[PDB]
Amino acid sequence: IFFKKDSLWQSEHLEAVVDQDVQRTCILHGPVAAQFTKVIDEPIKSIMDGIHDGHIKKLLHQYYGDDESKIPAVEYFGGESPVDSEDSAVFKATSSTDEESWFKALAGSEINWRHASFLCSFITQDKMFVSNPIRKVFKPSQGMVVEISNGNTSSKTVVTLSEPVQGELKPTVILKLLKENIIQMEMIENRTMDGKPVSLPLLYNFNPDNGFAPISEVMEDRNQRIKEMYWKLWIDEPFNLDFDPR
Amino acid sequence: STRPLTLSHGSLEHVLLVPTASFFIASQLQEQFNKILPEPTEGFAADDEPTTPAELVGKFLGYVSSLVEPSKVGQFDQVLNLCLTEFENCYLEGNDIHALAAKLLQENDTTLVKTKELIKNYITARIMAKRPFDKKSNSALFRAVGEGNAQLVAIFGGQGNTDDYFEELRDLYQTYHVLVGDLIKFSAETLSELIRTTLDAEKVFTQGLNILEWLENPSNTPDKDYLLSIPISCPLIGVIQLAHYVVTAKLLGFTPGELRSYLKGATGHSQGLVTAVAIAETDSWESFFVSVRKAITVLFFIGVRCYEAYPNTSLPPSILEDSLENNEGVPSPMLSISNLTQEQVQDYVNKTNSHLPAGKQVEISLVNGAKNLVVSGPPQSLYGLNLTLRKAKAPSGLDQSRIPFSERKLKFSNRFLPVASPFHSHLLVPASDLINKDLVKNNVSFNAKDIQIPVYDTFDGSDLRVLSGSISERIVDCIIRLPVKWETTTQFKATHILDFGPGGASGLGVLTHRNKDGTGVRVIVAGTLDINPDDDYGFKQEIFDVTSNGLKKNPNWLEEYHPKLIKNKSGKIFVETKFSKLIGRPPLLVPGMTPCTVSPDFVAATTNAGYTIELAGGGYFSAAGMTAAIDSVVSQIEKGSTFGINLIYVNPFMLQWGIPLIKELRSKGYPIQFLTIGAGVPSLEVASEYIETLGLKYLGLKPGSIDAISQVINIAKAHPNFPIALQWTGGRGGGHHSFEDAHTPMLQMYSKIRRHPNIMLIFGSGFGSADDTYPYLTGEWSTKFDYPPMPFDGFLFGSRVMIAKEVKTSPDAKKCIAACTGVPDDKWEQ
Ligand SMILES: Cc1cc2nc3c(=O)[nH]c(=O)nc-3n(C[C@H](O)[C@H](O)[C@H](O)COP(=O)(O)O)c2cc1C
Repeated sequence: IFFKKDSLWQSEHLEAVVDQDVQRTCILHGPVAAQFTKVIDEPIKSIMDGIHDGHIKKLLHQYYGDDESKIPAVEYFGGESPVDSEDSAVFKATSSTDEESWFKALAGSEINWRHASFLCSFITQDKMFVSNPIRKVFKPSQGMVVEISNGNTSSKTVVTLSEPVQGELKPTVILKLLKENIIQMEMIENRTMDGKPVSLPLLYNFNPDNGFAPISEVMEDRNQRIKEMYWKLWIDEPFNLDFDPR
Repeated sequence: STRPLTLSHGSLEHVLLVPTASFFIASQLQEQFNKILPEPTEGFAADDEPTTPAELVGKFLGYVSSLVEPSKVGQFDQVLNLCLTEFENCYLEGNDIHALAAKLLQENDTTLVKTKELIKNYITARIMAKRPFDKKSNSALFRAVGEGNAQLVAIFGGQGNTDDYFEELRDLYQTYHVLVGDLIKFSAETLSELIRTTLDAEKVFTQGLNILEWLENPSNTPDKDYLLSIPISCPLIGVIQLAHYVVTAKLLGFTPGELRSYLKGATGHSQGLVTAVAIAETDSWESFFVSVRKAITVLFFIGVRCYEAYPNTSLPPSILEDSLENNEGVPSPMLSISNLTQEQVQDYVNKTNSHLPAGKQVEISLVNGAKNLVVSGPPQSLYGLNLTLRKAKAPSGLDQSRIPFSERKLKFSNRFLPVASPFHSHLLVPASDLINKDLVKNNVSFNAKDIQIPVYDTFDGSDLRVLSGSISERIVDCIIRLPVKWETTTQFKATHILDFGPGGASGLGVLTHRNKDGTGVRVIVAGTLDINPDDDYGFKQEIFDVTSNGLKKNPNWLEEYHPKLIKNKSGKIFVETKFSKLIGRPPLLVPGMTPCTVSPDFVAATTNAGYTIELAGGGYFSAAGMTAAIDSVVSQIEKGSTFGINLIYVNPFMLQWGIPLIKELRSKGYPIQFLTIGAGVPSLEVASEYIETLGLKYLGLKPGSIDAISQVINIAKAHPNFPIALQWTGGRGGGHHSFEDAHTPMLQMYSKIRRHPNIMLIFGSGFGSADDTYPYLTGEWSTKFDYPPMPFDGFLFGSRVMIAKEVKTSPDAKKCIAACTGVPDDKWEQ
């Protein structure tokens, strides 16, 4: 036990070995994989990119006649489980409508901000991975109608959900696009003192370079934007947060 | 104007709206069938009683059809036509009876005997009703063939598939009497004619060859030792195959020429090859029996002449005792060696032939697969070989898992075939010339122009038609003495195969399926109606199925797992595999390594290098010390990056805080994408807990040997929609390594893994470049082993990465790792 216990950490910290002599230490290493460990301090990204490209270059030569153009493009490459087109669409949610089928119908076939925003099971709050609110909101139930405008042109596409507000049926959610990589889930409140509804912008960044979770929630002045909304509902002053609590 | 008429078997009933015109005779046959039908029992377990309303109606149809005479137009006929059409449009939803029968077996608590009793009833009822299958069936399979989306080849099984083979002929007679009972009696009288025709046939047929007598009355049926005797068995298997062909042609509603035209080629195993060429030449229903008489004749002669040259002899009762008392077969003139290569067996038979004289030397008869040979000779000499083979084999209940792969004792099986003649051995050579004098006697010769579809020779694999010499001479030469090179002859490109021969699911169909698993080609056993639980080969129903369940294609690995490329909006090129699709990063990962991937700075760097790495838990002791590590990763990485955690299974103390910690971080939502379990595979309950509680994306497992891989497969099956990275590594891996070879366990499991779409099969161990990994992405790495290509979804690098910039290994260690020369994959086990 004395001889053998704790026998690995020594190689990483040759300063805490008798002579700073590596020949004392135990280094785990694969006999076969020892044929390719020859260049020291080669950067991690240099090796990995160097293997991947070594792959891409071969596949391209063997299966695309060395023509890069032939490669199929996508919005973003990720978040596709290994289990397995009309513009002005409408969808009527019942109590019995399937969850998956409903979300596949919302997303559409083409890989675009919609596809991510309705199928990404997660989103990124800072570094944290919080469950997707857009899959929570468009969980199907009685009343809600989902209209899609410019549905075959992503950039212009705007999904509107509408629900029964006091017997009559009004729009609740307007998920649309701001500037290229900004998704505004404009959540509307109609039941107000003056009848003039209050629009909450739940902004989200859309990064296609993160194939896994391309949807991140905007948190800078996100409190301020919920404050501005609750300053319209509750307060009847002009909005100002620069007042001392004391 | 139709009055209701109800018929019941206890709780279950059916109703037919009988026209008030034909109500009296219907209501008369109603009480008649109700007094024939026995009392309802609990569970309906007993025989001769329906379990379902389809089976009840079927029995009614059968009972009615029995009272119907097809010559005389009776008052039973109009009600028969009314109740038959009622069954059809109530139960046969366009689909064939065989598909319905298959759904009854799959869904209901109906036995297979009940199903065969339903189907014979329906067919009987269909024939007496004066309603043949003149209409060309809408069977999905043949529809796809006609449209050119498929290609068929018909194979024909030979001797030694099964011992109890006569019970197939019985089953065909009993079930499809009304379809094949004309062929059976025609064959019967043809054999009877050939007995007293031939000078010395009556000698060998001691207990006669009145096949119709034994079929009609099972009591009269001789012992199986007489039935396996080749002069009887040969032509009778011939008749079994032809009867399976006719059944096929009739149910489809084609002529024997029309079905032959649908096929792109046909071949047989040994004496099935003769049926193939007889089926190759058939054209109409009328000129069918000219081809049959040819097939019967040739099969009768080869069976008589072979038996006369070398008959089975008295065997010493000591040898029979010794083979029985070691869980080995009764000696016979063929022995099947499974899980040994052709070269090994050739060496051992060369050793045997050394001592033995020329007259008793044994030679390899069939090469069924790469690792499945059959040696033929004298059963005493084949015992003398079986003794040599029993030395080398280790006990089946021996654990060699802890022994290095190449120092293990090679384990195989060796069982005697159920056959009564040394086919494809020098012992049957004298018969050759005698058969040709008998073949020319009956003028039973095949012309090249008469054959329309190609038939493949069993020895060289070439087409029969192209032979400039006598086709009858060559096909005799093939069956009696020339060895079968089965994988030479079966190298045709075809989308489907039809097994007609004997054996059902033990015969030739399943052997070909195993011998070209994963090349896409589907095998359908056309012999018997049954349910395959894995659905890795079809039964009769899939021929006659009219829904999309007919044209089921077997996965082709090369094309289904073809590594692709894709580009992002930014225009970065990813390798597109199963793995990469999920993670949305290149399909490489650096696996959890203690102490190299314990450093938060390394994990962070590699994550920020656009690759997937696992935080090694092995360097961490407390929930706190790990939590502080992770929060040092999270600080460094980019927003919406992720990294995995590599917990060892064998360290219980590590798991008891490690698992709950991850559960807390994931319930709070830290960027922990996945968990790897290194050194061990968890139990089904513990693995289920990790999946359904820790709320990961996927779960990595590192199986050490075959038993582990199996256990992984079980866990994936238990959670079909949850993705499961299988991180396979050999014994050649760095760190804690098993004794397993890198390659062989994947040859032996690639099939069984890929049948579960949620397993993301990652090859690892001995990788540091693209050149050495390319053939395992392409799949070609399996071609060296004589398999179809087997592409892998991803790759892990363990050793290669340890001389990186960001790994905290001390510079003089890095120098020492570099200075290691290393050895190729063949040497490492030193
Ligand atoms: C220093 C070192 C530490 C390792 N530590 C672990 C570990 O903690 N858990 C584990 O499952 N595998 C460990 N491995 C095995 C790797 O995860 C991987 O299976 C193996 O390195 C791949 O083989 P290769 O090293 O020949 O590439 C380690 C390997 C090395 C070289």
